[PDB]
Amino acid sequence: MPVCKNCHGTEFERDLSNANNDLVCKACGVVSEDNPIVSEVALESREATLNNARRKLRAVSYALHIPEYITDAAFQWYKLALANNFVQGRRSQNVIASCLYVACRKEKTHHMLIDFSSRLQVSVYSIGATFLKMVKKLHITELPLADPSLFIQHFAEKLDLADKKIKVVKDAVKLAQRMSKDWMFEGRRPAGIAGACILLACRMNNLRRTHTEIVA
Amino acid sequence: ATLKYICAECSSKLSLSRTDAVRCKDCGHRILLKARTKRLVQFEAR
Amino acid sequence: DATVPSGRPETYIWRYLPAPPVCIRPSVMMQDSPASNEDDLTVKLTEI
Amino acid sequence: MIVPVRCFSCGKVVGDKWESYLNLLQEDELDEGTALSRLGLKRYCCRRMILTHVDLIEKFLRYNPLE
Amino acid sequence: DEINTAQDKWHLLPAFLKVKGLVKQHLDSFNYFVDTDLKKIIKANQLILSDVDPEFYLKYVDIRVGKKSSSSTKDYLTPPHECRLRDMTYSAPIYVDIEYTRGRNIIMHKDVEIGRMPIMLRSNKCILYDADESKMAKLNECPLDPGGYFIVNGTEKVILVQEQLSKNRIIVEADEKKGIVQASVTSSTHERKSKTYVITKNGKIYLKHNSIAEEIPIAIVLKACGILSDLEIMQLVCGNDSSYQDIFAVNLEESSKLDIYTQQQALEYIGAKVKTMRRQKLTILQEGIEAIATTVIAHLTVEALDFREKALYIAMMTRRVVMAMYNPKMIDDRDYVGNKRLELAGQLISLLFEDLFKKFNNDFKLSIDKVLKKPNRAMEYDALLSINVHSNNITSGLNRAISTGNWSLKRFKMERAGVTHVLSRLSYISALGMMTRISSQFEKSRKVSGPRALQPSQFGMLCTADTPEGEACGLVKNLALMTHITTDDEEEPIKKLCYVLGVEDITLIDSASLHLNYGVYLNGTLIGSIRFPTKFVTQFRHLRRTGKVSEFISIYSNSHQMAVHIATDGGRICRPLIIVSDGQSRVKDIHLRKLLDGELDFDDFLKLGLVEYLDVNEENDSYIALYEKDIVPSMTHLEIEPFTILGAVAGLIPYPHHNQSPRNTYQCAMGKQAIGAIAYNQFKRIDTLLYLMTYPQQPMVKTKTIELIDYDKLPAGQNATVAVMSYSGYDIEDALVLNKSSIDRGFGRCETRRKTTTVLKRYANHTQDIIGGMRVDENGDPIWQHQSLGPDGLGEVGMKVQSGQIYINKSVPTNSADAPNPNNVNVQTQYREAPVIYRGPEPSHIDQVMMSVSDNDQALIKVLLRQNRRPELGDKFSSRHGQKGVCGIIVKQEDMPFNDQGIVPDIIMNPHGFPSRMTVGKMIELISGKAGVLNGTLEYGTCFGGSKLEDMSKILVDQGFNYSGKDMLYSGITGECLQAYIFFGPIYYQKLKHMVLDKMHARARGPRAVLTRQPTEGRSRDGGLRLGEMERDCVIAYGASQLLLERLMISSDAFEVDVCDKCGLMGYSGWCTTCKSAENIIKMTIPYAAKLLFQELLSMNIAPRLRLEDIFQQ
Ligand SMILES: [Zn+2]
Ligand SMILES: [Zn+2]
Ligand SMILES: [Zn+2]
Ligand SMILES: [Zn+2]
Repeated sequence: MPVCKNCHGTEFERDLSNANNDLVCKACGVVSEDNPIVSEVALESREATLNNARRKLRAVSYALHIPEYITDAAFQWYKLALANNFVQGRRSQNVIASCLYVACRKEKTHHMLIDFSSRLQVSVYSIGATFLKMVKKLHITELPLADPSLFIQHFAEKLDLADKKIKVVKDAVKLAQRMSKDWMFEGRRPAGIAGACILLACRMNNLRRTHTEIVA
Repeated sequence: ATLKYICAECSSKLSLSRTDAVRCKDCGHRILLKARTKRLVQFEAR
Repeated sequence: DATVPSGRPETYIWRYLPAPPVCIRPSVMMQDSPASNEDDLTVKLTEI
Repeated sequence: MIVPVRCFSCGKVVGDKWESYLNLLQEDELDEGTALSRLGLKRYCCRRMILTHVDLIEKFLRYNPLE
Repeated sequence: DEINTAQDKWHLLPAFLKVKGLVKQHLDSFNYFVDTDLKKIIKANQLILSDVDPEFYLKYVDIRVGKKSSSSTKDYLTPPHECRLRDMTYSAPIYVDIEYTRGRNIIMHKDVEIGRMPIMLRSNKCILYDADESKMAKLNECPLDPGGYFIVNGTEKVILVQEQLSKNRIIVEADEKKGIVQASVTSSTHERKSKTYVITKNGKIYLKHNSIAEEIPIAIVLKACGILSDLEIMQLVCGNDSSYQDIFAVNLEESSKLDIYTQQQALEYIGAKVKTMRRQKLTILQEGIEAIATTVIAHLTVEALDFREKALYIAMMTRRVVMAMYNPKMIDDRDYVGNKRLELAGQLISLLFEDLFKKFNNDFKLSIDKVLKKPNRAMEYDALLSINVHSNNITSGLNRAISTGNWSLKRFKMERAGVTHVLSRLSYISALGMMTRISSQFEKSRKVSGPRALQPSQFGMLCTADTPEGEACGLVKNLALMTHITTDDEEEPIKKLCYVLGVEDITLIDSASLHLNYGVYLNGTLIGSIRFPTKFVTQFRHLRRTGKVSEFISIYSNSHQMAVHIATDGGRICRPLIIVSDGQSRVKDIHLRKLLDGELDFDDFLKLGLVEYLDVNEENDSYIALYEKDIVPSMTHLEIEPFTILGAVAGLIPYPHHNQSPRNTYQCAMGKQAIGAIAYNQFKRIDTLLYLMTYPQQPMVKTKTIELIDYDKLPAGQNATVAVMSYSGYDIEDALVLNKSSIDRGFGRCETRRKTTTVLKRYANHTQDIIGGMRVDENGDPIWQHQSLGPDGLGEVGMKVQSGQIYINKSVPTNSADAPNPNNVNVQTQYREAPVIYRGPEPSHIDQVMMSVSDNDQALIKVLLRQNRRPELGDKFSSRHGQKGVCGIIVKQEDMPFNDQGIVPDIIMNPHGFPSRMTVGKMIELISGKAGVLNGTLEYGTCFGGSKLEDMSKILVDQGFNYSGKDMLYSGITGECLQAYIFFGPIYYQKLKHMVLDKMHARARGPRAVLTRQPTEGRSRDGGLRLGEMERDCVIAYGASQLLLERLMISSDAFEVDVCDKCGLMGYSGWCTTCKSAENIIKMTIPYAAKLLFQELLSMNIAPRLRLEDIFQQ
């Protein structure tokens, strides 16, 4: 940032060799600063509601074992979501719900909106309402594309079986890949084709599992 | 081989794509070391 | 002694409370991410 | 780790005889002191390292990459 | 081959230790916890119910860890060692089974996780548990690591055995002035509560219990305690005649001058003086106002329904104070172990648990209220998955405790800290060194010398050989080799049994007791005072040693004090040893062939009635002999071996019985710093700072204690052939002198291993911190400042890295903390590259790097660096015997003696150290060494035992070396016979931490702290050193002014303050700013600490105005 008071060069280097840590120019060798001083060691309606939303927010978070990380991104959406007063007269749940869901979509992770809902009374519809509604108000389009390759993973772990499934995974995905090019894939709950291909490769791996335990 | 690095339990040659996954392609086992560099190195024994 | 440099026994009780400099109460290193640690006097009187 | 290649005083090479030592003990069961003697170490500081020096490198090779 | 009755008892200690392990303290208490006390805690609170919707309940039933009822051990978990690399926390999940109330006809159940428990390596539930040498391989982990240490957050920590003062027990202390406080502090379950008692003044004595207001005459309480006969109080607490008559009646007076008759009002005097019930419940203001307190004041030890027990208990307590007022002494210090009870991790983690679980329930209630507040349809809702969202407070909160060491117990309102540690691996000895370490705590202030010294009662039940200097706020001890810390047992059965033997209930008792026999105290509570005490004892002890109520439940008679005690308490120290019936032991010498065959082992002698566990009390009542060689049929027991007394650390020292003990203390304070081989998984694990040695060797003379800790399979040290001579003149005090062409042949070479963790983390802007790199200007080669990487930008294996280079390239995003918006097109890509630089005095090498993912899915990179230090001048060595020294000149080869064989003494050591330190043990160890290497046999030595010296001669003298260790030598310099004999053989010199290349330090002018602007502290950060007022004074005596002004002024903070002569205050540049002038200011210099002292002061209201005058011309 600064310039040598003599050489008028802009290139500065802090020499760490001899435990000075001086800053110098590679040009004339004059020092900028020696002695490298270093450090060491109210009433708002908005504070209440906000920090309350980090409470309620963080609550539903580790319930789904999502990254605690993503919570902070979602929360600030909630921040911006309050800026338009979109968050006022609706059910607090449905609000923060979409507020988290839109985040975990933006990261392309595996949590499906159906799973997100069943924490509640809710119909996976009222949430479907609120989510699709904030799509309008806060202006967002491109980001949230869900894809099969993610769901099979989080599925695969809960599917018991054995280490074979990894192969099955490698098996199933290439399967699901062609089905997408088999042009049957659109217009479908991605979970459906997910568990579908899973059952497929599982049968192809000659292991016998029910239809129920799958949709579990 | 000459490629980049190795599993822990698989002990298998694994080359990784830039920001691909931290998993090992073969085993589901996660952690991975970095295999030896093919480049020369000099010691003086004494 | 009052030749009144101080001007009698009335300043003994606070009226205008002297805020200390920043170099006495340095804000701790900003560190990675927004909150830099407070440094005592920066919180007490800022509450006062 | 591995038997050193010379003692820490003499400088006679002990690196060799560790194999021939242990082999000479297991096959042909024979007592220590007599063993090392006809194994050819009269000076005792040359001798300790044969006698001393647990061999770890085996116990370190359980952990290799391939298993 | 008949086995000698003398030593054959040796074969015990292994068989003891073989099945029941060395470090079983931390295991059992744990394995007892998970298998039991969980099924208790929930059995305490199994029902949470709100106030609302009168039909609901939540009924716990079972708790399980890792077992959901699929297989016995959990079908899958994460292997601990691999769990150590990822910074994870080794965990097994909790499983609970529940009953709901949801909708019509449900009352259903499940198997559910409330969260995860950090179990302990080589516990019951661990994967490692019961796995032999094969799983050990496949799990990539050490066989010989004793375990019993947790692992959390990837670091590696231990709950340290915590001593605690005896709880629910009598104690009587006297003092100058005072008047001899008595105290009984009782606790279980709810309300840990103290009750003090003492005299206030002059024979007029009172109960202080902070639950009451101030005090009560003990006569009043004892009346209200439900013994109303008054003057029979005197007959009870006092005695028959002796002196005691008068001293107590003086007290009994002031009850007469006031009030009486507990039937109503005598109780009323108490509740009259109690504090309030805090509004509601006050309804009990009555004559039964205080009838609550008279059973629960402090004592939860008795309580019950009618009063007589607690009454007479408080009585018998009041006896012991007036006994003290009679004469000092005849009282109880708090020193000898029987009055102190250590306690393991078992009760700790539960106490912490039932809190966290308790908060879990209180709050899970309040979360089940929100749903049931506002009616929607008919409110049902599973009201069950909400445990997931509302959990962790059980888990993450638990990890916070176990890692940090802050335990906040709301239920006891009692907080303790410094209770865990990083387990320090500098040696295989330290591995079990931090393990099995007694941390005493409390100790009030330091100024009392009482809770310090080493009490003779400690014999064999605690290591006598270390009490190191990390004392500070606490004390540190170690167990013995043979100790079994008694757990909790039981009470009601031993009670009714005691009656079965014919003790008579207190209710039947004469109400004249003290004359007749002694009395029988369960846990310090009076029961029967049975007829014929000794026969009662021998009868009971006879039962314990065979039929029933085994291990603990010790018993001991008493004389001066008249009592017989049956103690059932848990958390207490016990030790093994053999009973001698009549003259000889119970072994009978054919029993040991019947033993070492392997069909017998240990914990079988209890059922055979041979050995049992005594207690510091019991053994104090008993009589023990050392050797079977000396017995008299007055005896009871003989120790199985004398050298069990020295601790696991202490057992190292050869021939300890020839030393003076402070040397062994410094040795137990050293050997755990001996660098060593650590564990077999050494190279695979990645640790913070881990030394290790190139060519370790078995110590030439072992000890029967070493072989049983497997210390020779992980030896720490070199075995160095070492003269004893004065050489050079670089020698003097403790300073060794090493040998070139030896040190270069692979003697005492070290390595060192460091880890640098760099966590990569994503930011809310959705921007990943990237490792890209390798600039490479000017035709196909990186800049030298860079180099050592390779294409990946991460560091690479095996390449020499040097000073200011970069072993991992890292760059953060620049906007990371900004406000994420749904607006971007092109550049998220502006990066601030802040790579971590290597800095150090030497080169080093990158051996192994690790890319992995943490538990929460965020990228993690860990590299570890190595360097092999040649044992440079200035490196602490030890003799393992207490000699602690630094090498002097490193001579070449040619120099120093040799003699006839040609051998060159490797280490050469100053003689003077031996006489003034007066340690001849080593000086025998040398003989034993040279004798060993000739016969080709490791030759033993041990505490009270070991190879008899006088035969050592015979082994040498025929083989040509002097009957005593001395031998001729030829000074390398001259080459003529050394005019005096010299004494040398093999000795085991272990090399220590405090390698010099770490510890040397220098500064020219370094950074300054923002606040004081005077140099920062210690190594690491940067240089600068301390001049203390203790030291600073020194230069005053010499009288130097100019050296100070150079020192505390010019060289530290040199500073120009601009002040104003008129109305003296500071100011910047030209202005005074209190008086705007730009005239009267004078520039002068002053320590920046002094200015900082002004702006400090003047902030606070006070004004160091500076009157000034010129130097020259008056
Ligand atoms: Zn310049
Ligand atoms: Zn793999
Ligand atoms: Zn030699
Ligand atoms: Zn002025």
